[PDB]
Amino acid sequence: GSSGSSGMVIRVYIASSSGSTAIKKKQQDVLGFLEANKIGFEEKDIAANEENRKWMRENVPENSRPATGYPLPPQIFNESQYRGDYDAFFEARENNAVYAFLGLTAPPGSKEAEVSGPSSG
Repeated sequence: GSSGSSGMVIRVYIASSSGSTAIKKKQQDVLGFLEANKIGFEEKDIAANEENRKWMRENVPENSRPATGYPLPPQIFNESQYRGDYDAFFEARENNAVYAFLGLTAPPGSKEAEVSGPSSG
């Protein structure tokens, strides 16, 4: 086990074929971000592809699972493991620790690397 190539793929399970604008937005909020941040993520649709949704559902942690009706998108997933939803995404964002919440790396000089200030989760 050893190599020198970029990895850690960020797979997100969205529902392209969704209806609730909020969702669409949220999803687009998680995607747009990874896009604006030029992050190496993957767009996984749950609407069409069931396995993705199902599998994902079987992956999603209970502590993360809602009351009932499977976890709603967006849904961030590290390759296969689960990270969090738009909620966990935003939170990790405000805390400028998204990359960490995605198991990614932060750039040297950014606020993610700087991390210097009082009152911090």
